[PDB]
Amino acid sequence: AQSVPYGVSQIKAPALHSQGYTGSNVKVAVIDSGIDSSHPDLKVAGGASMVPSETNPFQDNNSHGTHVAGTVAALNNSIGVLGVAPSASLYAVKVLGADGSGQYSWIINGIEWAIANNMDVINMSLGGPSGSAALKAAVDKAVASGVVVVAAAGNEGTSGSSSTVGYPGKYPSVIAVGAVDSSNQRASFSSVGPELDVMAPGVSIQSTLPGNKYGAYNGTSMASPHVAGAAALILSKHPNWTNTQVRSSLENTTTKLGDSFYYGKGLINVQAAAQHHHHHH
Amino acid sequence: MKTEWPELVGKSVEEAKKVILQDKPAAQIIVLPVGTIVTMEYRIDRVALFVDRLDNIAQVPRVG
Ligand SMILES: [Ca+2]
Ligand code: NA
Repeated sequence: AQSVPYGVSQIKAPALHSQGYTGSNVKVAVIDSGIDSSHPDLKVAGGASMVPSETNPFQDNNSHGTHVAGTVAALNNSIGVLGVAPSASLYAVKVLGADGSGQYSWIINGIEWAIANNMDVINMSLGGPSGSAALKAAVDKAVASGVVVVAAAGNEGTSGSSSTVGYPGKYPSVIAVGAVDSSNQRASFSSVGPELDVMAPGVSIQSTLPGNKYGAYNGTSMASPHVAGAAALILSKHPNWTNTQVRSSLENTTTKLGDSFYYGKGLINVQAAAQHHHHHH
Repeated sequence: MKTEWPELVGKSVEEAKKVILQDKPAAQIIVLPVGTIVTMEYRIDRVALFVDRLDNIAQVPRVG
């Protein structure tokens, strides 16, 4: 029997599934450590590796990209978990090696690959404390090209009145996602600041792991793919909506939580996002 | 319970590992280059150490 992880229910993805919309024909690049394409609860459509010493994007020697992928798009069937957008066309864009780290040029090469291959959505459950002009230019170009770009806000927690959102989440063109738990409380590690845009579940998130396994991970890495998967549901229902419109629909229909410094606009609600008329609940 | 080591910035990676393992003997330590991009999962058992090209600590070590 399949299980629906609590976070998929919490963002109201089942409301879209019951309307008949599951992300079909929407191309989502998971820019990450690869995706284990042998997992029976995932279908990987394509991909490419930018990691010079690990040339196979369908081998995930870390586990992180495979977990992120399952939150986006674990298959709707009688096993494992269910993804937010279980019919999405899932692309493994490997830019991190086994050790969980990548050079800026590798991430940029992956973003460029995604643009060149007409991805509709990019998820980047990744980050660092400094930006670069070339990194900003790559995400800006992806957004200018029509791609919805979503990233983890970072796991730096609070630091007085200072922003702790990392890059590329901190760039205006990228939707920075923080983490809440099942009670809608901000996770203590979730980064904070005026760049924090929306929140999604990021505590004890069950998803796919390599070698046909499942497990619960924590992090803004886990929150980000709920929003990338939500973008794919929205596009499957409104295939002509632009990235601008998808982004506004998610921002404009959140459930407001606390102060925006800590919570951004609040918890995404994909049921409300995918209606024509938007307001907060 | 100590979860950040700002006093280790500028020390060798060797001294950092020794100190962190005194405070948190079960720590899973990984050494990575500073100025890279990394996964954004949160692991209470992990301490990443970010080093410069001379193998000195270049960012405050913390749990996560
Ligand atoms: Ca399934
Ligand atoms: Na941003």
